[PDB]
This record gives sequence, C-alpha cells and structure tokens, in this order.
Amino acid sequence: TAHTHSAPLVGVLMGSSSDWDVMKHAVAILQEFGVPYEAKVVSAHRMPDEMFDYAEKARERGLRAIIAGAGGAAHLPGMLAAKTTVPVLGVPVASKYLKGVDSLHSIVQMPKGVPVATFAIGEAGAANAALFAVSILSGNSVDYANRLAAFRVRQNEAAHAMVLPPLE
Amino acid sequence: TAHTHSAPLVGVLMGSSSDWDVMKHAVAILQEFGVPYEAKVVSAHRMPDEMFDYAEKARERGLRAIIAGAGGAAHLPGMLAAKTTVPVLGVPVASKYLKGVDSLHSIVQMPKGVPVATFAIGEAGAANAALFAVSILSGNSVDYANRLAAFRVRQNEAAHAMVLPPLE
Amino acid sequence: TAHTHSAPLVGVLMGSSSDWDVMKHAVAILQEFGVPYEAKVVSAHRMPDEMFDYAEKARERGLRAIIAGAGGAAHLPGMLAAKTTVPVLGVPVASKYLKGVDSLHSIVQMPKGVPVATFAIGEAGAANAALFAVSILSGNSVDYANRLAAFRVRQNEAAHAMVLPPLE
Amino acid sequence: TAHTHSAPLVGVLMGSSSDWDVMKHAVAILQEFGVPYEAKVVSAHRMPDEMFDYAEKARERGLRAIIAGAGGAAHLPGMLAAKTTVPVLGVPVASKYLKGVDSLHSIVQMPKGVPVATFAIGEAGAANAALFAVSILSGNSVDYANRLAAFRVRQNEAAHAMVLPPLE
Amino acid sequence: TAHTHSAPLVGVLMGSSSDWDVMKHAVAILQEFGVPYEAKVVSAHRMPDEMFDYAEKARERGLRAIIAGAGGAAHLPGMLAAKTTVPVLGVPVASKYLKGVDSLHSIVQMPKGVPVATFAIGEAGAANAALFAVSILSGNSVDYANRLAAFRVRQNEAAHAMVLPPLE
Amino acid sequence: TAHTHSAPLVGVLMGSSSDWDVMKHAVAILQEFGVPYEAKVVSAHRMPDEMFDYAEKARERGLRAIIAGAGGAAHLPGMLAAKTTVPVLGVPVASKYLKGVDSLHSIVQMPKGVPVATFAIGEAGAANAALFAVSILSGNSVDYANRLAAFRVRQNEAAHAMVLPPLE
Amino acid sequence: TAHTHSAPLVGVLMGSSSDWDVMKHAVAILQEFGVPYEAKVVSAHRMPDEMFDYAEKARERGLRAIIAGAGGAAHLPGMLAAKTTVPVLGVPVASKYLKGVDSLHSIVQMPKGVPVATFAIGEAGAANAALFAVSILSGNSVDYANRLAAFRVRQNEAAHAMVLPPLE
Amino acid sequence: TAHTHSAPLVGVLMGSSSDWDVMKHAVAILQEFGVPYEAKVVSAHRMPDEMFDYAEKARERGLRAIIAGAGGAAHLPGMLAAKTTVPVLGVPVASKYLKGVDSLHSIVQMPKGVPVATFAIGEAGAANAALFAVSILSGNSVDYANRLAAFRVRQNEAAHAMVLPPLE
Repeated sequence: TAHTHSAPLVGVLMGSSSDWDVMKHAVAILQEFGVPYEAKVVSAHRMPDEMFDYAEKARERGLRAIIAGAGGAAHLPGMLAAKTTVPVLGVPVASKYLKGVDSLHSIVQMPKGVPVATFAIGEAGAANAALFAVSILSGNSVDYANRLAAFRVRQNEAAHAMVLPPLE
Repeated sequence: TAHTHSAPLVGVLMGSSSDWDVMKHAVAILQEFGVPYEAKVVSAHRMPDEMFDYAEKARERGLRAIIAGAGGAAHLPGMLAAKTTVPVLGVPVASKYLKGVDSLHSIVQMPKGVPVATFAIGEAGAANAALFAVSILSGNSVDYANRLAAFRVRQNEAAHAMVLPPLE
Repeated sequence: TAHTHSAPLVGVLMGSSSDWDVMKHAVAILQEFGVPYEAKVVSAHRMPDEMFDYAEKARERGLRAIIAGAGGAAHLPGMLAAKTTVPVLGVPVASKYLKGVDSLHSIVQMPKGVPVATFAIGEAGAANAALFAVSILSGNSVDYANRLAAFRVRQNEAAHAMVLPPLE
Repeated sequence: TAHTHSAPLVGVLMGSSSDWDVMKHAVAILQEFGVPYEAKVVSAHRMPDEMFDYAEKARERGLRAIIAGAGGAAHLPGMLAAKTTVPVLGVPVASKYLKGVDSLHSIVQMPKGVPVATFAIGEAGAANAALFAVSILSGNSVDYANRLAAFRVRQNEAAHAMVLPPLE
Repeated sequence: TAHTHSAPLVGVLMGSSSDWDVMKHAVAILQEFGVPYEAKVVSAHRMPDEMFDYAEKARERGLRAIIAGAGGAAHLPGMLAAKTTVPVLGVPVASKYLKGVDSLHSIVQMPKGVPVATFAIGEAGAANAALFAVSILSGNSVDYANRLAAFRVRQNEAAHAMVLPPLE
Repeated sequence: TAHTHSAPLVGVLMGSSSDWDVMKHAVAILQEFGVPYEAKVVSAHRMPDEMFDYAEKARERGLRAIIAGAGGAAHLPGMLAAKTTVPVLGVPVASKYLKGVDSLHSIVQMPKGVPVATFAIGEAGAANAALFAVSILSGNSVDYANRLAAFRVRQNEAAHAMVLPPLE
Repeated sequence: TAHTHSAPLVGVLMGSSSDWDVMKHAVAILQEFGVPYEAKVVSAHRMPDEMFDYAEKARERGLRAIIAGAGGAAHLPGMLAAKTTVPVLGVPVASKYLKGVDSLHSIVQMPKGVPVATFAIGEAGAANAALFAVSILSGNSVDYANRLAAFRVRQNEAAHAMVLPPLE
Repeated sequence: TAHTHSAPLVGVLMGSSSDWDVMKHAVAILQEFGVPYEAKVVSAHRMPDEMFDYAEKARERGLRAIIAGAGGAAHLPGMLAAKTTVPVLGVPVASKYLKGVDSLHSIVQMPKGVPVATFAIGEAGAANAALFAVSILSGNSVDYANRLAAFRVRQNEAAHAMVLPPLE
C-alpha cells in the first residue's frame, strides 16, 4: 500500500523490513522534497532474481537513482550497480557486532568499472543518500534546485538557533 | 593549460599534485567518454578561500559533478559539499601509514544534511567517481547512456577473454 | 583449455586472471588429490548474468563444491551461494590498501539463510578451501578419506624434519 | 539428556554453556531439517584431552561435520580440525570487548594444511554453519537436497511478504 | 546568554548543541580556572562561512586558543586551523557506530602545514583540551601557572585518598 | 585497611578505584590460592613519583610479581617494568570508546629491553594475571604447584558438569 | 653538540636515534623559524629517571613546549606530561607492524588531568608539532606571529604553483 | 643438535622454521644470559599430539618457562598452556596480510583459567619473552637478578651514547 508510485524518480531498496529503522530516513527526505518514489524489500541473497529484474527495468521505468541499504556482507548496492547504469547510492546499515564496518567495506570498495556512491553508516547515510538523489534531480529541475538551496539555508538557520545551556 | 575547458561538466580537484597518481584515473575515464572537464589543485588546508570560491561558482558555471580526492584528514570533499549543491564525489587517497583508512573515515562519515558520494580507496575509486559522473549525465543524455552501455559490453567482453594459465 | 573437465567435482572461480596468483594454490591441491575440477574467470560485477548461470547449473552438473575467490567488495562467493545449494567456499583475496580486511568482511559476514564457508586471506585460504573440498568428498569416498590421511602423515613428517640453525 | 543421538551426522560443540545463546541457533536448524545430531560442551582450554578424543573418534562414529563455536582466543575449531579430517565448521562467538573480531581472527586465519570453514560472527554464523552442514549432507541425499531447496523458496516467499509501513 | 565574554582568551566551539554533553567538560575546567571564555555552536558543514569568519577574527579579538569538538567526518578543528594561526585544540566526539575512531582520524591526521593539537576521544579530551589551554596561558601568567601546579597536587592527593574495598 | 600484608608476594596496582571492578578478579584469585598480597591505587599519571618508588622497592620487599591494570593510554605496567626487574603482569582495562584496544596496544607493544607480560582485556586478564603469578610462585613452592594442579582439575570437572538445555 | 642551546624555548625528545628520521622534521621547522631549541635522546623505558629529571626542570629552564616522539607502547609524551605543566606535544612514530596505530593510541588517549597534544603519525606530525610550538610562542610574540603568517602565504603560493601534467 | 640441553630451564617453540627469523631473538637473549635452553619446531596444527606431549612433560623436566611463537590463527601458546602449569610466554609472529593483528588476538585473549603471558608482535616480543623468563628465574636466583641489573645498566649507557646528527 505505502511507498508506491506510478512514475517514481527514486527507488529505495533494502533486504529486510528490519532495515526500515534506518532506510525510513531516506524516505522522509524524499517525501519532504516531494520526489516521486517507491520503497521495496529486495534482498540480494533471498531475492537474487528479483534484484536483477529491478535493476534491468530501472532506466526504462524512469528511475534516476536507486538508494539501497544493506548490512554485514552487504551486496545489494554493488549487484544492483552491476545490472543497471542508473546511479546506485549505497547506505551501510550497522551490523550487530561489527557496527557497520563490514557493511561499509562491502559497499564502498567496488573495483573499477561498477561504481556505488557510498554514504555514512546508518540513518545519516540514509538521509544523505536521499539528499544526494535530490542533487542529481536538480541538474535538470529548477524546482528541485530551489528546494535544495532552501533546505541548506534552513539548516544554517537551525544551527544558528541552537543554544548551549549553563553548566548545571 | 592541460585539463581546462571553457564549459566543463565535471571538475576533478585534489589538494596536491602528489594526488595525481590516483586522480589521473578519473581524468582518463572523462577523456574516454568525451566529457568536458577541468582538473585543478585546490587544497582544503593551504587554499581554504579558493576552495570556497570554487564550490560557490560550481552551479552557475554548469558543473554537474565535482570529483574531489584527498588523503589523511581528508576535508576537501566535505567542505566543497558544504558550499555547493552540485553533487560531490569523494575519492579517498591512500595515506602512507593508515593506507587510506583515515581518508575513508574523513570523507564517507558526513553527518545528515551535507552528502558526499564516496568511492573506493585509491585508483579504483577515482575511475569509479568519473564513471558515476557519467551515470549522472546519462540521466538526461541519451549519448552518455549509450556510451555507458557500450563500456559495459566492452568490460564484459574483456572478462570473457581472460585466460588462466597452467600451473608452472 | 587449461583447467577443464567433462565431469568436474569442484569449480574454482575468480573475478579476474589477476586473482590466479592466489587461486592457483587451490588448483594445486585439487591436482595433487586427483580431484576432477574446472577453473574459470567469472566476475560478479562484469559478468553478473554468467555468475547466476554458473550457480544455477552447478548442482545438475554434479559439482560438490564451488571455490570462489574475490577481493575488496568481494561479492562473488555470496552471490553464487544465493543462487545454488551446492557448498560455496569463499577465499578472500588481499586488496591493495586494506590487505583483505574488506575482502574478509564481504565474504564471511553472510546473514542467516545463505552460508559461505570462509577461509584465510590469500594463498593459505585458497589451498585450505581445496583441502576442505576434499574433506567434503571424503564424506562418501574411502579413496578421498585415504588421501587426506596420507597428506596429514606427510605434513607431520615434514614438520618433524624442519631444522633450526645456529645463530649467525 | 537433550541433544544426544545414537547415530549423529553433525556434532555441535562449544567451550561453555554460556555459548548456548549463540549455538542453539545451529541446533534449531538441525532440528528443523531432521538431521540426527548431538550438542556437547567441549572446551579447548579446560578439556584439551577430551577435545582430542572427540576429534579422533568423529569419522568412525559417522560424523559428517563438526560445528564448533568459540570466542576470544578461539582455538576449539582449529584444534578439532588438527585431529580429524571430517569437515569442521567454525562459528566465532562474540566476545565482551572486541565483539568477536578476536574470535573471527583466531578461527578463519588457519595456515595451509588444516582448514576450518568459518561463518559470520554470532547467531547468523551458528544458523549458517548448520545450513552448510545440510548442504554437505545433500551431496548424497535427495531428502536433504529437497529440504534445502524448499527452505530457500520459503525464505524467498517470506521476503516477498515483508511490508514497509507508512512513516509515523 | 551563557558562555559569553567581552574579552575571551579561549573559544569553545562545536557543530551542534548535541556535542554539549562532551564539550561542557572543557567549559567546566575553564570556569574552575577562572579563564575568560566563550562557547558557541559553529558547524563546519552547516555554517561554513561563519566558521571562516570566526577563525579570521580570532587573533585580533585576543583568543589564545580555540577548542573545537566534532564527530564523524570531523572537519571543524582542521578548517579553523586552516584559517587562523592561533592554536587549535581538537576534541574527537564519539560517533554512534564507529565510537569516535572516525572522529579521531579526521582530526589528528592533519598534513604538514596546518596543525591541530588532538586530545582523547570524548569527555576526557574535552577536559584535557581545556587543561592544555591553561598550560598555554601559564607561559605568561604566574596566576595560571600557580593554579595549574595546585591542580596537579590536588589530583595527586585525590588519588592517594582512594580506597579499595574488601571483596564482597 | 583491606588488601595489606607485612610480607606480600604479589602486588596488585591500578590507577583508580574505578579500575577495581576489573582488578578485584585478580585479588579474588590471590585470596583463593592463599597468596600473601597487597592491592593499592598507584596512578602512572597522577602519582608518577610514587609509581617509581613502588617499583624501586619491590624486589627488596620480597615481591615476586606486580599485577598492574590500566586503560586508555595505559602506561602504568610499562613504567613499573622500566623501574624494576621483578616480573610485571599487565592487565588492559577496557576504555569507554575504544573498548580496550588502546589499553592493549599501550601495554603489549613494549620495545626490546623492558618486558611486560600482557593478558586479556578486562576481568579475564585480571584473573589470568593472578593465576600466572601463582604459576611463577609454583616454580619454588610445592604448595602453590599443588594448588594450581588442583585448580586445573576442578576447572575440567566444572566444564564436564555443564548442561545444554532443550530448545525452548 | 648538534642541537643544543643555552636558552632553548622548545625541546625535541625521542627514545632512540632511530626516531630521528621522523623527528628531524620538527627540528627543520624550528630552525626555519629561528626558534632556540635542543634535541635529545631520552628514553621512557631505558632512561626513566632521566626522563623525569628532564620534565622536572623544563619549566624553570624556560621551555615553552616539549615535542616528544615515540612508537609502539609510546609512553614518553604521557610520562613527560605527568611530570611537567609545560605543554607536551606528542608525535606518534610509526611502528614496524602496526604502522603507528599503537603509537597513536598510546599517546592521544590520555585520561583527564594530564593532557598531551597529539599530532599525525610520522613526519607530518613532527613538522606540525613544531609549527604548533611556534603558534604557542606567537601568543605573546609579534615576531613569531609574523613568521607564521609569512609561512602560510608561502604555503598558499606553493599550492597555486603546482601543475597537473597530461596523461601519458 | 643446535639448541639442545640436557637440563633446559627455558624451551623456545615455534610451528615452523619460518618463524626462526623472529624467534632467534629470544634464543639470543638466553645465550647472552647463560640460560640453559632448548629450541624446537612444534606445530599446533601439524604436530598436535607432540605439542600435548611437550607440555605434559615440561614441569617434570624442570622447565621454568616455555616461550612459544605463532602467527595467524596462533594456537600454539594457548594449547601448550592448556596442558601445563609451567608459565607460557606467547610471541605473536607477524602474518603476511594482517601484520600480526590476528596473531595478537589469537594469543592474548585467553579466557579465565588458562593464562598466556603475551609480548609485542615480532622480534621485540621474542627478545622480551626471553628477558621475562630471566626475570622469572631471578625470583630465586641472585645470579640471574645480578645479570638483569647489569643488562639494564648496559641499556641505559647505550641510550646515553646515542647521537643525533645535523640536518643534511
């Protein structure tokens, strides 16, 4: 029901609904910016064929970026990237024991020929992958360009408004 | 004089000519794909004002991506991204002692609000940042989409042609 | 032409001929033990369809193990295992900067449901994956059990024969 | 009382009953698949002679795999493997301070001659060691082959059934 | 309101009020020692222009040290140091997933030309940056020299007064 | 009052009463084995002179081992060792952010000439340092030799008595 | 004979002449800036009394900073700082196996109460510790402030002069 | 033939003659101090039974310490310690890819009950393990106490004699 669109510009993928705690931060940004999007559970290891199918159809469906979150032996971003030339934006989800060090290594260290744009471990990287998608869309949209400029100014204002309290 | 253009679509920046050994791999991809580009030495720490000026002007100049390489306490990608909404693509350059672990941390771990798309440590990341820039351009260019598709066919063919010799 | 068989029991795969320096150590064990084998270049990222096709066909072809080596964002073992129930034996190949730490994380940290048996970084792991494949065959082969036992006696004798020289 | 069998095919060993929180996930898989098994506390450091005896007897008793978990200076899998040619499947149990990095290093880094198939840190690796054991058994059992294929399809269906909720 | 002065000798900066939990330990020391100080939220990424302005003005305002805390891709201390020759004292704030390893790398690994004096991860480093500031001021103040000597003796007395209880 | 003796054979030192949570495990072993001991707060950084004094007097007082715990930039074991030839047994106490990785590096990595026998991070290393002290004392005491032999047999019995419960 | 002064403002210390390859970079800066300095071999572990004597006398002798380099279990900076209130500037020297990771932990992770200002691993940190000492002197010297400003202009000019060559 | 004694006080063990490059540094100290010693190749994985036999016999043979070097999944020190109450002194030998990080984890992280005294990675640790053995013997030998004291005087004198040359 939720997170569907007939003409999405950004897809948000993850291997499990357990990743939603992190990946929902990507979706929050896309909603805030009014970007047509979809969010789907697509597992590299449990849904390998479906992963390949998604990547194959991405460009013809009009996707401009795929945001993909994964943890541990995190293969979903790199394997999507292997099967489409549409930009893939990888979000390392923190793992229980290695705290996303494994996730980060498995995503960022792509060999020459198949890039994955990688962001910070966890909720920061999820939000930033979405913001980065908006920066891609702003390359040919005054609306997204304007919204991103306004977002930065608002962020700057919010930092100015912060207050440090007296020592207790 | 080398690496200038009157209308670049991608800028390739680094803090020192010592970084060229890595960053030349990005320039090689841009030349191969026929992407108008510029390459410049812009140091976060020795040229802070110049860094800010470059980022300020990137959007009005028509840049569609800035590829930025740095090592150690690698601040150039993040501080460019702080000052422009043009996509910033960060390449960790390996450091002498920590082998780019410091570089990678310094670039990828950006807090929410100011994204840097991060690629592999070293030459692989430099080439991939450039290939990723081409994917960005392919969002609204059939020519760049076709060039990427042809590149991938060539890559696949080259992998098929590889040979494993007898044990010696 | 080198490294083919009409009825292999073990397949040795790697993403590039550059991995042969490590993966040849697996092939040496297989030859020593008289195990019918094939060795092939199959890249997760440059040959994704071919990788899936190889895994799909592994069981019907009679393969009892697939030894797969990869480095960096090492996806080949995990994605083979996503597509076959034949045992997959992963060999992390050392990477230029991270020395196989990235390779190891990328292979061993598979989530529940899709196992990869992982061995040491480099040449030791390649030789051990092959020796482990022989242990798998020894489950229902007295011949292979006997060969392993004889290998271990030779190993033990070789250790006993080692000599520690005078200080110089 | 629990976890005994007169003709086990898989042994599940650990140094302490404190390791049961992790290793019970191996036993759950073995039960689900109907694999005859035993689970025992066998400590490398507090029961060294008993560890040797277990390994010595494994093949003649009909064990096809030994799943062994250990944490810290984790020696149990490698020392079992030194004393039997039956497949040894090592599970790094996370340690209090190093979160299983020490465990992983102590298990996976076996030198050439004595392999240990290593799986992910913690409960994922325990479950996967057991799944891998089932894959070994499927090499000569249609029942285990069928059960494993059915398991994979069930996992795929479960991923398809996952739902991402609306933002709250 | 709080943490202002018309003639501060030490500035305490951080990217967010969320960093106060750590950086308040710097302020506690400055208060205890009677050092005129100010504390301000100045974000490298959300307030880049303001960061440059602060550094530009530091010497002429009479600042003798700037204590700056940041976490993750921690750029605030190094970018302040790029824009002033007043001593910059960097405090790595621990990050959620990497526990300040990223913070430390991003601060301490400055290349030749632009130093940042770096202290321990977290509250210990915040307190110590402030103590170090006092040591700088003691170079031309008998009052600060005396206070620092008295502090050290008091610390020594406090350690002498510690009691180890009986086993319970 | 507690943890004094007129003729101790082992001293247990730590920089703060906060280390007692860990170091009390050393004292528990020494009490169990009936070893004359003392435990004292001696800080490398807050009590440097007192640390040197303790080490200077150790041999003439009859100490046979000094167990020293420290965390972070952990200098107490190495500096005791610099000032006495009596065996120094170092226990890395886990730090808040780096979980004792820093503690371990600062203790174990002593250069040639001044050894520190180093044990596991935390309570395990504290207990083991004390057990190791007993092994030193057993070199010339049948009583300590016997007690250590009996301890090992009891440990073996305790491991035998462990029970793995049914799956719930 | 080399590296002495009757009235040094900065002392450069290291545990061995083998550290000179790194620490000479500090001395080069001090010479360039005309800072009266001394350089000495003072080992924490082989010369512990001498280290304490040096720290004790630092303040009365007029020293404004002590630059101290050490590697491995690097105790020299911290133990100097335990014994003087003169600013101590620590330089981690890379170690053979751990590449200065151990050195860095050992120096930077000082507990509250005894600060060490820590710089980058190796030659960069040595040069920066010296440049930081000049910043300390610039607090109450127009001459040293002027020299720093001129250094930064030269740095900036040198960066502008760098050239990126054609691809070969 | 080299490195034998009819009444050794220290045994120096390693899993391969390849380890001699490191372990010879221990033997050099033993020879210098006149300690009766033996050195042997005893492999945990290739000679498991022989390892157990050596440890079983160590105490009745009069050994006062066993120095054991190993790398990678380094089990030799721990498994010796599991089988004897004679002090075991572990030397991590650097591994090809992980540079002894694996070796160190595998040796130092022993659980409560079975201690291994651990020294630095490589040659420094081998020399120090031997020096530590001499400290053990010094507990009830005035000759060995005097030899250690003389060694330390020599070390101190050698440090004083070191010279720092002019800048080139």
